[PDB]
Amino acid sequence: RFPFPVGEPDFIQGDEAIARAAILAGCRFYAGYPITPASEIFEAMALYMPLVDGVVIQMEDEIASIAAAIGASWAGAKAMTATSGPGFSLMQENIMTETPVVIVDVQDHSLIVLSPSTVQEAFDFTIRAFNLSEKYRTPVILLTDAEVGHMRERVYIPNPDEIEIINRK
Repeated sequence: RFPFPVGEPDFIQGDEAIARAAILAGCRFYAGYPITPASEIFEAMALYMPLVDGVVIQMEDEIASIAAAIGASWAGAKAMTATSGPGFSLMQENIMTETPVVIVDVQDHSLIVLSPSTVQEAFDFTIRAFNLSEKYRTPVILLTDAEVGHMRERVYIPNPDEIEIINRK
């Protein structure tokens, strides 16, 4: 079923952990532009999404990528987008409404925010971020950096049946 190994350990980087988690969590829509070298997530999603009947939409403008993930979500998809540096602040106003979405930000509010510091946390916090956005019908921010994204660690990648997924009411 899945295009990457599951139900066993693998020695992977933080970005790859994010991608695998997002997909295992049921994400089928991703909108973004390359943000390499700061992140390798676009390319992993470009590879994996077609293999699970999901969608990667490529859009330079940060405003467009978030707006696209919002429309997909309202249309019933588990959706995410990824931005870097200044790009997050451009999304600030789009980010009420009660739309479930995960926004990966690389590098005063009342948003739910998870900030992984290890590869294991990049995995687990990504799953938790989808579960929270569905549970509370709201945007959840996964706040990461290029250091975490490129760290390598051996982590157990669970089988689907081992992972608790919450879906929106």
